[PDB]
Amino acid sequence: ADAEHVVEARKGYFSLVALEFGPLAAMAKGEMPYDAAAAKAHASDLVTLTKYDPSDLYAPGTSADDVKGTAAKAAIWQDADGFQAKGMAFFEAVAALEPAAGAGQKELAAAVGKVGGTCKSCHDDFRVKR
Amino acid sequence: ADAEHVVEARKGYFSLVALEFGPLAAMAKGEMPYDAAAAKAHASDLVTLTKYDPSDLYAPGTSADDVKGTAAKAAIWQDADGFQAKGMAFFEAVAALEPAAGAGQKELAAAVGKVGGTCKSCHDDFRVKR
Ligand code: HEC
Ligand code: HEC
Repeated sequence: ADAEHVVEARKGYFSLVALEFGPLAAMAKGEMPYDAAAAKAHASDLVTLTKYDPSDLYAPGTSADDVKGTAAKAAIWQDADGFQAKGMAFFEAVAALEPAAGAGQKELAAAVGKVGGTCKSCHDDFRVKR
Repeated sequence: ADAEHVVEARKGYFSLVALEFGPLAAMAKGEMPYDAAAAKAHASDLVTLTKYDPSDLYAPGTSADDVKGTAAKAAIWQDADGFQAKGMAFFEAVAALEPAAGAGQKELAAAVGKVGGTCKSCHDDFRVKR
């Protein structure tokens, strides 16, 4: 598709991830009361998102070196193996997030912490900083 | 969280739907060669998107009457029954595209036609003509 379109989709993808992770983080932090049903609901939605195959999102020539409006580093394409590894770590942390969701604030907080680490670890090597 | 993030995720969700439907429509139009594997791949991602529960995308007070940058009509919330109806029509049509996607160009075109009808049916009633 056109580069602009791929970029819009890629950012949209992370917008959804952020939308569903947001209330889990809020609850882990104590900003928002713990609600096990709400927690499980967001958690399961996040699992669906990780099931989606994001290949089309990473069309060659759509890095920050190529088009504006994106924060995806060229590194993503030069290190396909490091990228799938950070993706896999995320997918696994999210899987663990499900059972934890309904077992208490302290457990959800622990699980959320692991997921959060995966967000950052990816950003660190593959997202431009500003 | 705030309207602006709900708005970006909703638009993001449709950007992904469009990204995956795009190659299916081009193949059906004869604008790109029929490739059964690729068709199957895009179809299956579309199925995964229809599984994502979109409830959080439709937070009250996020229609075009409320915030700028959205094309979602207040009608979505006024006619929740009819909206759900349009959504299911889309869900079902997408479910029928999967097996057809790799059965041939004519089969794929017919099925993509059905899906296409659902996109526009929902847009006619619930999306601002912008
Ligand atoms: C790598 C495999 C990543 C994982 C795991 C996470 N994110 Fe990330 N993200 C990644 C990239 C390459 C980008 C840039 C996208 C672009 O093209 O610019 C992002 C971006 C985001 C953003 C910004 C979205 C926007 O509107 O522009 C958010 C809010 C975001 N990411 C959040 C996020 C969270 C909450 C994660 C864990 C639950 C997470 N990401 C993981 C790469 C990767
Ligand atoms: C209702 C049940 C819909 C279905 C079925 C389809 N779409 Fe739609 N779409 C709908 C709404 C309410 C909106 C507005 C969202 C907003 O908040 O503005 C949209 C928007 C789009 C867009 C624009 C996305 C953007 O970046 O702003 C596209 C490209 C789009 N929709 C495509 C699309 C396709 C290809 C569909 C069928 C396969 C389809 N949509 C179905 C509502 C509904």
